[PDB]
Amino acid sequence: NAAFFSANSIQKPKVFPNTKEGKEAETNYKLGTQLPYMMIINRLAHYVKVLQREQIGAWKERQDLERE
Amino acid sequence: HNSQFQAMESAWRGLKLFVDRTDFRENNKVEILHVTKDELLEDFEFAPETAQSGLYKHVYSAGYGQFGGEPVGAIIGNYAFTPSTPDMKLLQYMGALGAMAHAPFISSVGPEFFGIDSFEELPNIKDLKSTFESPKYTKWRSLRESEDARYLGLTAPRFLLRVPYDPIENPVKSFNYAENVSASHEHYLWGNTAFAFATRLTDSFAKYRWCPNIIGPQSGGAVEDLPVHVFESMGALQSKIPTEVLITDRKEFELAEEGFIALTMRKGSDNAAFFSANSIQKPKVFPNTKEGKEAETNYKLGTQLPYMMIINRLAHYVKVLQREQIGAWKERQDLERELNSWIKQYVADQENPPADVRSRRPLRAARIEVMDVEGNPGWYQVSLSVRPHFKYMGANFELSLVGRL
Amino acid sequence: PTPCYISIEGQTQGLITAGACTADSIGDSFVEGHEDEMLVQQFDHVVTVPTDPQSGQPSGQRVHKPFKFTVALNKAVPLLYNALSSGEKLKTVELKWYRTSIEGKQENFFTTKLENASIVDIHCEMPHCQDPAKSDFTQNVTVSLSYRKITWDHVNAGTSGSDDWRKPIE
Amino acid sequence: PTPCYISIEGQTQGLITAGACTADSIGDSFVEGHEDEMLVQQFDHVVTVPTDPQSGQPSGQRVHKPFKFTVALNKAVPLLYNALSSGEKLKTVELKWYRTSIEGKQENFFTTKLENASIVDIHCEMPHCQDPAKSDFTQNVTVSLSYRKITWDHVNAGTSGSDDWRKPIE
Amino acid sequence: SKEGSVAPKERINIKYIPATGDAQAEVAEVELPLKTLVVGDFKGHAEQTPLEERATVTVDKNNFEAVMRESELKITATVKNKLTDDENAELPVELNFKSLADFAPD
Repeated sequence: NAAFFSANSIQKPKVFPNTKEGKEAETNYKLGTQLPYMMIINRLAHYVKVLQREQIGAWKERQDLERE
Repeated sequence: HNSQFQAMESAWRGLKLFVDRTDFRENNKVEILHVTKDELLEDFEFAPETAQSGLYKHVYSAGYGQFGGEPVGAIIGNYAFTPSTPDMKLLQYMGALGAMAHAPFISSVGPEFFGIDSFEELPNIKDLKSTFESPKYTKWRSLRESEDARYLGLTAPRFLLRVPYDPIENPVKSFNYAENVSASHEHYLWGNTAFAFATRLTDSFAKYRWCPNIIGPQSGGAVEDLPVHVFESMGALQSKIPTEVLITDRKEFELAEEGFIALTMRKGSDNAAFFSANSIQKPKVFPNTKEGKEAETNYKLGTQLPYMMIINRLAHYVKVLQREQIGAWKERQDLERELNSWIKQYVADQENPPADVRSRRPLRAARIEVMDVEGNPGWYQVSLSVRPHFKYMGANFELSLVGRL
Repeated sequence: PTPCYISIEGQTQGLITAGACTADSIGDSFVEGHEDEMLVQQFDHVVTVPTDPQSGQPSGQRVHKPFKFTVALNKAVPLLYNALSSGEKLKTVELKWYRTSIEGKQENFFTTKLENASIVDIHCEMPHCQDPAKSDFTQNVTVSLSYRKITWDHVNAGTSGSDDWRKPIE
Repeated sequence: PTPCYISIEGQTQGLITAGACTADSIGDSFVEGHEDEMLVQQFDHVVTVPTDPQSGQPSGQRVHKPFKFTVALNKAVPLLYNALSSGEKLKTVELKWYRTSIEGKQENFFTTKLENASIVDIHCEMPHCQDPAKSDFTQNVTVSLSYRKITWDHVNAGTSGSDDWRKPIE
Repeated sequence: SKEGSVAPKERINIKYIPATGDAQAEVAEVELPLKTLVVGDFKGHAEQTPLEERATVTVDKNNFEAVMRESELKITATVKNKLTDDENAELPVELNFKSLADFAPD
């Protein structure tokens, strides 16, 4: 048997300055690099590309776009 | 055992007894100021007013009188007070400093204050009330009557710091040191009890986040873990008393009426106790009217000093809390509400709450009456009128037999 | 009467009512500032003491009959059906009784906090849709709470009662 | 009917209702002169005697079913939830029935005092906030009282009844 | 520092660029610690600087060994010589204290 322990991509967590938003966005940018989390939003780029491809030509609204 | 070494060892190892006991994780800090006692009166002679002194800078303005700075709870005086003019002029200038920064100055009187010149003859005094009504103490009995003397407590005899070393009990590394302590009890490292009384100001704050709890042998006025030194007496095996005299109960009550925070020692062990933390202010006798018999009991509560420390905190919180608000959009009705909804988390208006509700909420009732200032509108003379709970002191227990019942 | 507010915190489910007054929970009837607190409509709570006849003395310790607070269907209701069906204790429940003061502002005059408090039962109902007398109602989810320790607390007068099974009075 | 007034004095908690009609307890509905007395809305009290069938004689001593008086949430309610949950007896409870006399002044025509009286149960409820039929109500805290000795006393006609477990009639 | 994207079109063009974030800086009413000022003679002389310029040092259990070292408590005194057969002999010492164990006779 074998095991993986961390699927981190090659991207480096960029050090952001020590502000309130900088200490926040550093933890926000850290979640991008790790790559199990890309694969739960790559699927949210493959489903949503397909799902909003069928809709072209419909009778929709902005309020209907928010709801679908 | 040298006068330069031991006086600079007790003044510094006694600080370690104040650092080791107080829990700094439970929101406590302590500032350390190097003065000398002769320099400090000169520094009050330095400025024309106490509000421009150099000690006023470190007590008031660097602490309490500062945006965001932590305010000063109490001033430990590591001093030995005489009743002379260079020590009643200092306390007159420390009562006025303590009434500006809302922090009582705790220090101690010396052996020569009582006029004995050697301390272990204190229980031999058969009438201590008549000693204080001597013309040597005219600058003492006028200090006591003063209004700003409320912020001045003067503490206990003294207390022991270091057990003398022994090659069996407390050895030293690669040496056998038997510290031959002679019949002179000045060779023991006797500390200053302003350290030990402020231990109970802070160990009461580390538990309940207030400080009225300083006068109990089982309720927070018990100086525990004193050093003891079991030596051989004339035949028997006794212990050196960790305070230099055994204060009786009548001697301590006579010190309590005359404005002293005495430390009776639990005879035969390593414990001690405070019983009454009365400041040096005298309860002024008011005439026998309806209001005079009332206000005498009202003015008596000011002098006692656990009750100052539950309103000194109501001068340190409220100074900080109404400093952030400057520049807001408020009203008089909004000023009444931001204070009434604030202090009623400290008020438990209840006849018998549990023992934790009494000390987390040390007040009992609080009245706030916000008024205006005409001429320049928007200046608010509010009158916060707090009221404390009442502790346990004295009874009578008049025994008899009935025979049938 | 003015509605109260309850903030429930579970053992394992964290803050249960975190978000039970957003726009996703109850539509447009949510309140800003009370984002972590449900909106409690009705209330009911009994605390009995068994006393013997032909005397007045309490013949036994108190018996806590449950809380009964009513909220609408929202986000926290599926979370409260796991505290129920698995017996999960809730670390705290802080009811807050509001009232309209003299100056014109809402204030809690009375809070009944609560220590470890399982849910006894939850009575989800909906009134009859044909009936026009009950047209203004939406739903009724009456969540009960047995509880270890309860602390009443009147805020504007500072009094505070307390009961605890853990620490009865000596 | 006119509301009554109750002054409760506990064993250890002193005068419980001392301040239960200030401006901090119940807002602007407090009454001057009744600063130590709650404002009692509803009342209910049964005193049974077990009688045998096929006769008329009382087959046993009286059985006091409890007081049920209703006050709003105020200062004394957290104090009454420690007389309840710890079984503390109350030294006295002096209900005072008011009525409007001929000259136009309130007067107590009837007082039912009470000796050592524990609290059996307290039923705190609040009506439904959606419901417009119960909009005038605020809260309902129905405090019960079992009791050792009760003394009815009509004031304007001087009659006085009394019951006591301590001293039954010889 | 450029996300790889596609040519824009009537089809939809999903790209991933992480956002700045919303903090909404949280309130925290910190309380006042009971600060005491221990005043008194802590060294073996009288310092020539006036009082309004010297500083107060904060001591807790972790930094008490560093406050004692930087004070430079240098106690220089003349004590009695009991190392020989002379009663009327004196012997000055020179002391440098940096830790609490420097009070010990070792």
